[PDB]
Amino acid sequence: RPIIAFMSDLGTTDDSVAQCKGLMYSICPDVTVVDVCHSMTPWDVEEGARYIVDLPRFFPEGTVFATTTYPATGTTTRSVAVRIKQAAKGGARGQWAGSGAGFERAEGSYIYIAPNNGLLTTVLEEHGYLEAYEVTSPKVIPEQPEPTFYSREMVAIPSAHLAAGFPLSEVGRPLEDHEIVRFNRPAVEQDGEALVGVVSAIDHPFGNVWTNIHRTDLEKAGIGYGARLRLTLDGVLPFEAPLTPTFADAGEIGNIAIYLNSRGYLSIARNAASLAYPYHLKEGMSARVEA
Amino acid sequence: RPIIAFMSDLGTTDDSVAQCKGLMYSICPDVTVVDVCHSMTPWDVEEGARYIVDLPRFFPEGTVFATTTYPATGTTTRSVAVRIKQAAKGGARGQWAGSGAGFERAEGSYIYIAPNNGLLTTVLEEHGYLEAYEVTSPKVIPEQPEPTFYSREMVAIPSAHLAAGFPLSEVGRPLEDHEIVRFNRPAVEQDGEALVGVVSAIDHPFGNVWTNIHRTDLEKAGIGYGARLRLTLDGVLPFEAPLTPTFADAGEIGNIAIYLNSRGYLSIARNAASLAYPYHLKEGMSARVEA
Amino acid sequence: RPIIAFMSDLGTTDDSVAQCKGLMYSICPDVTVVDVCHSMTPWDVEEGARYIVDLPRFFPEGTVFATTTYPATGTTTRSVAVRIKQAAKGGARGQWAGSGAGFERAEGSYIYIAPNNGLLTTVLEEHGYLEAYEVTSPKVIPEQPEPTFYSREMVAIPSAHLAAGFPLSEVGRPLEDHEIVRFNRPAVEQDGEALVGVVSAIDHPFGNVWTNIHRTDLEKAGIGYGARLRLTLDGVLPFEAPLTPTFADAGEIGNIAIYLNSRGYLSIARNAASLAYPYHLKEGMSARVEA
Amino acid sequence: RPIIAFMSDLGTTDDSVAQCKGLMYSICPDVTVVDVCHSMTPWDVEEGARYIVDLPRFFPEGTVFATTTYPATGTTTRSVAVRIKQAAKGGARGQWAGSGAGFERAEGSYIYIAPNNGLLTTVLEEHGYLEAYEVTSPKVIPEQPEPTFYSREMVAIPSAHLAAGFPLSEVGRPLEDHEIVRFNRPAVEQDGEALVGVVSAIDHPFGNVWTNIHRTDLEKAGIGYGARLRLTLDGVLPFEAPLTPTFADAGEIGNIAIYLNSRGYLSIARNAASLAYPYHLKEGMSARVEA
Amino acid sequence: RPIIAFMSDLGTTDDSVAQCKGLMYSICPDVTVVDVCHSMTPWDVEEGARYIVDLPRFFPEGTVFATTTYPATGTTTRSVAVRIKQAAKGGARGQWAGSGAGFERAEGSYIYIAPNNGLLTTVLEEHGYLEAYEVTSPKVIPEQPEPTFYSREMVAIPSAHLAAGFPLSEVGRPLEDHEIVRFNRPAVEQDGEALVGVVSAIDHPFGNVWTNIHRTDLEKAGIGYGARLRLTLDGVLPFEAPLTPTFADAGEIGNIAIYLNSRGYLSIARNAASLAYPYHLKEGMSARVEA
Amino acid sequence: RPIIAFMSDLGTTDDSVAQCKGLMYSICPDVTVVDVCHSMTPWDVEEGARYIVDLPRFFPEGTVFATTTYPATGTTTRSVAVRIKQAAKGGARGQWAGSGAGFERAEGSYIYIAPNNGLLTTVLEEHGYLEAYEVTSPKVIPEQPEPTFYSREMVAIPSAHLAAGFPLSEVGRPLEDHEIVRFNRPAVEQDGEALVGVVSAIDHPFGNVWTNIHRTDLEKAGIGYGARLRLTLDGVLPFEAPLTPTFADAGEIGNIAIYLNSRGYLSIARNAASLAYPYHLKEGMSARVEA
Ligand SMILES: C[S@@+](CC[C@H](N)C(=O)[O-])C[C@H]1O[C@@H](n2cnc3c(N)ncnc32)[C@H](O)[C@@H]1O
Ligand SMILES: C[S@@+](CC[C@H](N)C(=O)[O-])C[C@H]1O[C@@H](n2cnc3c(N)ncnc32)[C@H](O)[C@@H]1O
Ligand SMILES: C[S@@+](CC[C@H](N)C(=O)[O-])C[C@H]1O[C@@H](n2cnc3c(N)ncnc32)[C@H](O)[C@@H]1O
Ligand SMILES: C[S@@+](CC[C@H](N)C(=O)[O-])C[C@H]1O[C@@H](n2cnc3c(N)ncnc32)[C@H](O)[C@@H]1O
Ligand SMILES: C[S@@+](CC[C@H](N)C(=O)[O-])C[C@H]1O[C@@H](n2cnc3c(N)ncnc32)[C@H](O)[C@@H]1O
Ligand SMILES: C[S@@+](CC[C@H](N)C(=O)[O-])C[C@H]1O[C@@H](n2cnc3c(N)ncnc32)[C@H](O)[C@@H]1O
Repeated sequence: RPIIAFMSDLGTTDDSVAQCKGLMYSICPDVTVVDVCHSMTPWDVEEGARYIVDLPRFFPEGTVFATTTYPATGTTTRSVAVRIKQAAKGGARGQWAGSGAGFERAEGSYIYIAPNNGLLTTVLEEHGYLEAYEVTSPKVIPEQPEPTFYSREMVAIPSAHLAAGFPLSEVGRPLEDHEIVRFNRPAVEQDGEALVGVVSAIDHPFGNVWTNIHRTDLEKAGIGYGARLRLTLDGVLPFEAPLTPTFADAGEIGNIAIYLNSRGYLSIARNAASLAYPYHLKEGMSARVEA
Repeated sequence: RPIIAFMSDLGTTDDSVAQCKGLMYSICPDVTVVDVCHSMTPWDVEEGARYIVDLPRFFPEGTVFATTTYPATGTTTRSVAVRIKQAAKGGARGQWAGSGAGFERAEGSYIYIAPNNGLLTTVLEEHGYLEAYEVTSPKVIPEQPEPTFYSREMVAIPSAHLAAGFPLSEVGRPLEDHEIVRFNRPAVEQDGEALVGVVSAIDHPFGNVWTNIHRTDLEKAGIGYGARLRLTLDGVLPFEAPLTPTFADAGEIGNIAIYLNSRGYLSIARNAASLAYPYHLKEGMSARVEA
Repeated sequence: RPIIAFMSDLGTTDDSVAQCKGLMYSICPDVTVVDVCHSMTPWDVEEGARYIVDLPRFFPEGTVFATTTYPATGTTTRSVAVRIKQAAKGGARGQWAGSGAGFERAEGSYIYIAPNNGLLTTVLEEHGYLEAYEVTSPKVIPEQPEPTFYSREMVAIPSAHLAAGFPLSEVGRPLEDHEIVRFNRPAVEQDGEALVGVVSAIDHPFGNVWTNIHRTDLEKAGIGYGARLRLTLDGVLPFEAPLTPTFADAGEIGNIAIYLNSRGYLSIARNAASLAYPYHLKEGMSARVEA
Repeated sequence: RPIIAFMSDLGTTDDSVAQCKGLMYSICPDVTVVDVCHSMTPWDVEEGARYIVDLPRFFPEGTVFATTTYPATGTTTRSVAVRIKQAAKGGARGQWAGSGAGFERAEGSYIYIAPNNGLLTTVLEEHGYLEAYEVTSPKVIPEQPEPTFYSREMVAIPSAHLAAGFPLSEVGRPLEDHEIVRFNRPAVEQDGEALVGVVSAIDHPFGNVWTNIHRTDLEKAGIGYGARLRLTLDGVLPFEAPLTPTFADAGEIGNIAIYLNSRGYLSIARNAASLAYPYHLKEGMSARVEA
Repeated sequence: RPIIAFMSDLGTTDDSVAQCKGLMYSICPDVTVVDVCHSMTPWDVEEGARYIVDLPRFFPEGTVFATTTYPATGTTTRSVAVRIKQAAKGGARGQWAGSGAGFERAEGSYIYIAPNNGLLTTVLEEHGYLEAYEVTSPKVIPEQPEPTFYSREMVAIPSAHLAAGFPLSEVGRPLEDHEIVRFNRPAVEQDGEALVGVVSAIDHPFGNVWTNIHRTDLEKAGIGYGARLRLTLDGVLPFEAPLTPTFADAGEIGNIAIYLNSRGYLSIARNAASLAYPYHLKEGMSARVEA
Repeated sequence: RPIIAFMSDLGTTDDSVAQCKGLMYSICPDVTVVDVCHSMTPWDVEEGARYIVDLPRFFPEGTVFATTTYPATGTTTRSVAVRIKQAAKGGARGQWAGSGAGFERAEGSYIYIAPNNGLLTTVLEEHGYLEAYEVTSPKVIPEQPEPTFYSREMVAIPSAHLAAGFPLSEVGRPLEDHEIVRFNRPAVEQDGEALVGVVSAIDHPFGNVWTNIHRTDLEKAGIGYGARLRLTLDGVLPFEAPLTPTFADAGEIGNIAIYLNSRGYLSIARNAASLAYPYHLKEGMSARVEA
């Protein structure tokens, strides 16, 4: 019962995703295609990365992740197919997902296929990888690929061959590590006893504010739940709350909560109200946290 | 072939829904997950209720409805799982759905799982229930549930266990009726021989206007198809038309139709034009009908 | 493994599409329902037609295409169900889709079911058809159809019966060709050797600009992939570039590309940037191209 | 433009071949079907082998060879489909076919599909193969195959699916070499400094006599063009002549030529007269050559 | 991609068939001409019938069958063109042809054109017809037809006009049923519990013996696979075998097999040896079958 | 849509013709290859000539006629390629072929390519020619031709290049008329006013008898369609009948018809019965006709 989990920049307003799906069922008749999202900002490989890096622990072993924003579509660039190493625990704690004690996932159990444009930068950093190949064989891509639709030609199509059991190492030649394109991720800076980062995302549809300050950064300023914090956004908004597990800990509806989001990152919100929307807070604003 | 029908407030802009689906396929490998919608206004339990109350008659017997907006995520609250009694006829006329005379559905054939925050208020009113349980067993929820994602931890995951055949009565202790939270439904008032309600929803993407005035409220006033109505909105924007089965009965395109929608409620529209959008008509506006 | 590909104007904000899906699973339990889109402008049959005309070559043989915008819902009109002839090659070049040399599809392999309102106009022009029938049998539609929901009653429900093996010729009487409603496609006209048409679509989410000028319009205008073009939009905005296969051929991020999109038509974009959104370009604006 | 080249034992006296072709055009609408021959002695796998071993170098790359005599039709046996390795030079000299220096053919460019009964023995010996699969998938053969017509059910039909782009590896499980049936090729023996073979074929319609003594058997005896040979047949009818390139080198019409045929093998004829017919010479007769 | 499937009595030894083909390509440049056979006994309309009655299910809808033996060539007789009703299932079981569950063929989807000499007797009996016309219009036949070649003038030529889309009903006037010439087919006689018929054909090139006793005649003496039968040929040869699906069921090579042939008729053969040839068995000999 | 019409002495019993076809498709991928016949008596150039002389008026303009019996294969001889002048009317009367008044063909529209051995003798006599060239260029034949297969090397291969647009004048040097080998046609001679010729062919499969006496030989012998004739064959067998247009004019099945065949020549047959086969009549027997 193979699964392809599909994340693209193709949108939800025309038949582009359906074209790709049609081809997935043609190649792998017993497949289940799970939509991740198709709503990302086109060409923002850093946003795309965010929607896919946390996926593996939630899916059955053998799942293929077909992930693509493809601004170099039509050129002589070719996709990269990689078998990751660690499925990786996640969340505010760092645990397996599922009921009971969670579903432990074996190593070497998921494949990602993507343009070689840095989309997989965070996947490779947080999971590692065992093997990586250029996608070139005409067994798994078109001999005459549509120039403006490499997300279909070079990702959707070969993803389905992989789901159907095409050997990974036969899609094309092995890639050396330096041949895999990466974007740089800005580090969280130690700064006195303060940690200095950015708003990484506005968490839609709620308007929560997510930062790039990870639980591990907090876990060696020595900051746990209960700590009284000052989280300054945009240089000029010094929010103050204790770090709490969840929104309702702030008390009355509308009160500020500082918490660790489900991806493991320091976040700020209001309790059952929107923080970001009324005040137009945005990705890219500064975020400093301290006692 | 189990089905879970999934309605949430998680949105369509990141991987949130997909994480849920991954676990659903993990737990119940044979399952089909049907998206109801994920676009509801967060925390608006009355809106969520409208998207789920009409579902049972459409679905195969044995379908599990996983329905969630979870503003109390991370607190000691626990989800409720209920087996409904009557699948219930619906529509403007009150009938079974499907081809021929429709598909009559047996009693006791659908389970809802939701936060215990009133989301199921109208489901329980219109369908009844046979049994209800608190969802607490670590066989069906996580031992260490993610504080900010109870929509996954306490709804998606246990829904998949129920679809996989986990006995409903084993999810946790039985609930007494007074322990299941309800919201108050605004009452249609009689004011002279006029009926006074509210705009319950704008029917996107068309811009039709739905009220909370039911066909039963109309048949108790002796108002049937053919009747000349004055229907007044927001307390100034008035309208006049006979009650007709459908939009085309208003004649020329753009003309006003007053009709019964597919959920059984008095509604107003323009024939193949939008009523609500040009005039910025809105849910919450007063709606008064006089004959 | 029956598939129904489903394109509607029902939106993504309530349970409308899920009601249809529920019944599709009720009638055809082993079906896969693939969403095309549900976001088209309500009642815009020409837009709807664009989202379905290119589908067949991407899908497995036997796929049913359930395609609906139904402004005449609740009237005496009845749907049309047709088995197309040619699956038809497509793309900027004209090819079968898939890996290798692509996947050929046998003739007569796909059925469309649609309101008889012209929605299938371009499907029948591009693919031809082998048989057509009015959809009237109570074996495949309700005896008492819901007046405002013919997209469910007269499209979704009968599509599921067809997917399940119900004989196409038993749905109702055969329709003559003149009884199948058609829309008039706006023709690409002449002044000098400059082609004058329209913007047929903004290609979301990228903001690329699609015209109704086909590859064939360009050949024997003597415009080939080398040609330096002046393209005026809305009778005001002029652009200049050679015709190229893809976006990156423009050079730097932001540069103008005039190209043939993946559906076979002359289009214009910026390279990994949005052309339409910053200039507020729209469907239905005039488009003029000259060497 | 896919080609299937079709060799069978179905004859030319009824509609058998045509039924096969009808299905081939049905499945692969763009296909060209080329008849090799349908006149072979039924069930004679060694004869069929001779009509197909020399074909690849003549055909465009990507050609599918559908080759069948099927005495085990209706049993549990299943056809084999193999992609050959080397297209292989041929003729009296050993060269590529075609104008100029010939058309060199890339490796891995031809598929044979046949009963697994030894028919492909010489194809595999002379060309090698890259992969071989059992043909079992109901995507490419009938669910209820006609018991007496496996030449259509298990060869013609799947050949058309391969020409239409169905992935070879999806026809069924891979075969190990020992699972592909072979016949034993009769060995050319050395008897003194004479070579002892057999008449392998009468070359109709001319009545030339072909032996199984190869040019490589001759060059290993230091026998080249110009050599005076005694070639003895059926163990009594002897002949004497030099080895020459062609028939006209025997001088007057009716004179004996000893030559290398276009398949690379020692042969004997009369110059523009028949050798075999007047004397009723036959395949299976002994053939001994002394220099 | 129109197809003409061509069956004649013109032979394979001169340019007669090529003349007709040349004219087919002249009239319908995109046509594919599929040879059925050209080897029938001249003027034996009953043999001709046998080569064409089984064709439709194997070919794409819209195929034109050009079928002719024309002993009345040069007279004032004119051909008949008919659109058949049922494509009809066939074979030992009675099923659609092709991979999977077969290709279902729509009604009214094939045209036959023939001399009105009884050639179409079995086509009309087993398929039925919707409309029939005399072929007279000089749009589709020569004004001055070659007297000795009506197979070209009155069949080949108009067949190509029909393939190219000439309206069937415009070739000439409608024919009443009684105006269509039929030969009589001898019935299978019930006779005790024995069924009494004839050898209808020797199945070349194998020498299998085909009778006119159909699966339906067996299917109400109550005779299925496994029944121990006595099949007496020529009054004096009481063969005995169980009815089996195929030849190899008889066991050792040479053993007698009684089976249902691919056309649906009771047949007798030897397993991978010829029955008819060594003993000179012939069409027209008696055939009786019983328990 | 290039066509090659292919007449050889290669037979229908091995892969010889398919080797030629493979290369024709290799060189001219969009070609249609039409078989004329491959069954002529090997090396009988006069028989070969009969099968090709009447072809041009039946085929689309631009058709290449590849026509070969090559007993001088492997010698220094080279083929001749000629563009004929007149397409030429034919038949018992002398007309253009096709529906209506027939299809006129422009002058200079067809090329024949043949061994320079007299095979084209009657083609050049009946049609004339505009240009002729020796076929020597390595652009169109092999540099190292297979000695025993010049029908492939020097006819099939160059025919495909000509079909593809290769300029006829670039195949080799122009040939003067005297360098084109001719055979001597046996002349219809005189004793009294009785015409004395030969049986030119047995018209298989019917067993009709063709003489070398043309319609023109008969006119100004004063023999018209009323004339009562005595025709003696082989100097022994006498027959009597009037000259009629067709076989059925003889009356009862079996009666004698003397007529003009579809190629323009005096012939004799039985009405829907074989004249030649029962009496063992053959090509080359004497034929004598008198009023
Ligand atoms: C935040 S979401 C999980 C999806 C989120 N995008 C993530 O990745 O973690 C889970 C539940 O949290 C509740 N929630 C989200 N933001 C909230 C807030 N600010 N206050 C109260 N509850 C909130 C929502 O009702 C939703 O059902
Ligand atoms: C009303 S929608 C059904 C979904 C709707 N949200 C409901 O729950 O009843 C079904 C068909 O109604 C047609 N429709 C909706 N609003 C209309 C209007 N104002 N005029 C004409 N047709 C309308 C649409 O084209 C749609 O395909
Ligand atoms: C154009 S989309 C195909 C869907 C599109 N609606 C169509 O029908 O062709 C495929 C890839 O093209 C890339 N793309 C789209 N527009 C682009 C542009 N203007 N510049 C560079 N890349 C673009 C996107 O990143 C996407 O993954
Ligand atoms: C009998 S044929 C099908 C054509 C036949 N004329 C018909 O219409 O059914 C299919 C395969 O059957 C095999 N076959 C035919 N006669 C056979 C026999 N007597 N024993 C074993 N196999 C036989 C042949 O090898 C041929 O490839
Ligand atoms: C030998 S055939 C090629 C086909 C043959 N079956 C083969 O596979 O090599 C090619 C030309 O050879 C010529 N040929 C064949 N046998 C000949 C013979 N014994 N003497 C002279 N010419 C011959 C024929 O006229 C024919 O056109
Ligand atoms: C004579 S054939 C044309 C081919 C022939 N080889 C020629 O070149 O004219 C056309 C039709 O004539 C009919 N025919 C041929 N010989 C006949 C005969 N002796 N009596 C009656 N009909 C005949 C056949 O049934 C055939 O369909």
